[PDB]
Amino acid sequence: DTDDEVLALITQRRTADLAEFPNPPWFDNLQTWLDTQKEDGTWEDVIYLSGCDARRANWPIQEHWNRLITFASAWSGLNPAAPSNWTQDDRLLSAVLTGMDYWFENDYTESDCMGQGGEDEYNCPCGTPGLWNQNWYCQAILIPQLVSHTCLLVKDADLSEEQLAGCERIPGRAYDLRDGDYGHGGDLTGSNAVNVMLNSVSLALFVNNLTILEDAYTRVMTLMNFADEEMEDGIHRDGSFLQHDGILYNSNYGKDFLNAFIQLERQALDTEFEAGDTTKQAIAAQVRGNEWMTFIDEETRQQYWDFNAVGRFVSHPTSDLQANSDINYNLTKLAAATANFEGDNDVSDSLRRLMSNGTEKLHGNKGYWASDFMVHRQDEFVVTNKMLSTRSATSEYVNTANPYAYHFGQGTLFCYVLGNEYKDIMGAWDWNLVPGTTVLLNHPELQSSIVKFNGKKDFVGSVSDGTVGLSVEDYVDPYDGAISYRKAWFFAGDSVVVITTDIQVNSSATTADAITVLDNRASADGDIVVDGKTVDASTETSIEGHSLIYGGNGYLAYQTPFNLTLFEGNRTGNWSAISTSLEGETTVSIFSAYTTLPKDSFSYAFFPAADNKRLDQEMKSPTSTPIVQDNITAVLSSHGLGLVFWPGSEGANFTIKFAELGWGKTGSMTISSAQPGAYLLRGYNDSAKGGVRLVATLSDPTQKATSAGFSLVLQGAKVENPYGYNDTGIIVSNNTFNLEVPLPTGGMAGSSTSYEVFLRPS
Ligand SMILES: *[C@@H]1O[C@H](CO)[C@@H](O)[C@H](O)[C@H]1NC(C)=O
Ligand SMILES: *[C@@H]1O[C@H](CO)[C@@H](O)[C@H](O)[C@H]1NC(C)=O
Ligand SMILES: *[C@@H]1O[C@H](CO)[C@@H](O)[C@H](O)[C@H]1NC(C)=O
Repeated sequence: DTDDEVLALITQRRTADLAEFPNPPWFDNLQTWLDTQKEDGTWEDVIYLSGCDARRANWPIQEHWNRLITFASAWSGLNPAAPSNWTQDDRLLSAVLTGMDYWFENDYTESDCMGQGGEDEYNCPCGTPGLWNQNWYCQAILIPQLVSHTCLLVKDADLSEEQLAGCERIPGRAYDLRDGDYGHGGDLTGSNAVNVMLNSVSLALFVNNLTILEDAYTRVMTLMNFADEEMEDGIHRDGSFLQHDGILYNSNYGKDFLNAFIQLERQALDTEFEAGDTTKQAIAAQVRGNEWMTFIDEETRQQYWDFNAVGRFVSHPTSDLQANSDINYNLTKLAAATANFEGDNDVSDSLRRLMSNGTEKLHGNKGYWASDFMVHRQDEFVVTNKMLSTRSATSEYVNTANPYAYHFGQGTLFCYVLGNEYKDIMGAWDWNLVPGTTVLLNHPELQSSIVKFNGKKDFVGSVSDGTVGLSVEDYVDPYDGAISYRKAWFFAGDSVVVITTDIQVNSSATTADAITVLDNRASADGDIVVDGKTVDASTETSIEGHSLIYGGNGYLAYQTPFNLTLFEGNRTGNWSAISTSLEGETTVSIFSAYTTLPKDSFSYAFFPAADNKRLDQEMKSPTSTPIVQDNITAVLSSHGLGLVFWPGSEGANFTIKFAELGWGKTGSMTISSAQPGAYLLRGYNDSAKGGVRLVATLSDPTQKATSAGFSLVLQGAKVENPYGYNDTGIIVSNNTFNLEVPLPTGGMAGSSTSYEVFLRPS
């Protein structure tokens, strides 16, 4: 056996791995499924419709292969959940062989049944004999996958020549068409190509062909490399997985990519097929990006995906076991696949925090530039925010699922303190009140035809330094332009300052009120509190106030008070009217609050996981101060200074005294930028050197500028370079510090970069 030892090792590993396909509950029906099998291999209670009579989606004939794979898993003795007395039992082997015979004998013969099946223009019209389906997916992926599993599980049994012919024919017909046309499928890309190559890996291990294995592994590892174009589907360098033109989708498509990588990497360890360096870098990036999208159910310890990375599955309940039901990948197998990861690729800490089941939480602030996404986490809450630019989309209406998701991705603000705030409330949900979004009330009329849209502006990004974050969104309504504004979020500590400026409402199209939705969650224990007064919102009630407290979260209004519209109680919706689900109707208790906005601008602050004492201290001593001024938005807080130069602010100035920041008793600072951009200014008081250590963070939201023009003008202070390097475009004089730096390009367009200087009170 020359060099087939690598093939045999990979075969052993994959055969032990493919034995895990059957659900552990399926092993109970071994005796029943064996006894109720007919003499021709079929079963009575299984639907064997083929051709133009079968069900296009979820072909019921696959139950046959499910039972065959269960038999084979029990027979091989590789699945630990199977009773040991069925190991090497000839009854299961004979049953599997008879089922394989039944399927192979009724295999179709016209190649046009692969994809264009049922089309009269091609050579497989309705009535052509054979086991095929009008759905191209059945002949390309599904049936080949099941066949590959069954054949690989019984590779060592004495198989007839017809059985081997079928085991090589059924997946080979799809593998031979890899660089060709699949009829309705056309060119297979991404998930379909990965599934085809995975089934081809199974086939190559069956027929003992190393060339097919080389080709399939090369193709798969190439498909999982970095995507560096705007909206380009794939793993980006920020850690986000895009699909369907900028729709964040780390929870479904990227999930399948990561599962395929886990499988292939664990199976091909220590061979000439283990992933290279580029693939491991991309996999580490995706693993880290997934961890920041994962929150915990504090009661059940089950981990989920954030509702901004789920897309159309938000309209499905968790019982349907879709992308929104779980993370849906084995953390132990992911740890085993990424053990050999070294250097900057090491993701051992991510896996440690994931498998800890909430005992180690993720602490910091992260900003995704390629998807306009930002996450702020403590050990006490998880806050997410997706924005809408020319490089992302809202949602999508696919396969009758998700028709009222127009407002998603248009400036959402989700909060996870318990882990069940938004669990399966989408049934009775009011889809016009998406938490965080600033929309016109019940505009437009939500329906299936109005769902997916791309942003119209480019100045939508985020700046962060790992601890504090500032996201910006030059927003315009994409469906009709009935509402436009500029909104920013400042993430620092347990507080989120939200400054909505430059509110525009096209009153010719509609006259609805411009509102900002604070939250739309499930009922939590406690009472609604407005200015310290309990409010009964069993019926939809309006009220004004400066503070709102419910479910452990606080909402503080600056200057102009709120104009709230509150509701708490049962709503009713139909799961089968928003998706293909069969759950029917649902009745859940929902608390929903949204304020009516003033005409020009409105600012407020959000304090998750806070109590009355924190909010009282804050209202009596605000640690933050929103500042709106001449196309510039600024946030003065104890943790630093957020600063937004919106488009049209070339040559403006923002002047702030050192005493307002807490740096020095005297002295001011005049800030000016050459081109629009987002900036962070954090100061640290140094008593030893007698001065202030300033850290300046910057980025480009448009992802189209190559250089920056940061300029500071100090009064009563002196700038001193600590490292003494002008290598970063730093111009240090007596009292002036200009920063001309090259911005990141390619896949890093829109990422942040920080620099240091030292100030001395003159
Ligand atoms: C042997 O297999 C049969 C068939 O399902 C099962 O009823 C029986 O419990 C098994 N015995 C043991 C010891 O697992
Ligand atoms: C392996 O597959 C390739 C591609 O179909 C083929 O060219 C080659 O002859 C095969 N090798 C063997 C030993 O069957
Ligand atoms: C991973 O798979 C093993 C074996 O089937 C199982 O015991 C374990 O619970 C799985 N882990 C998760 C997180 O599902």
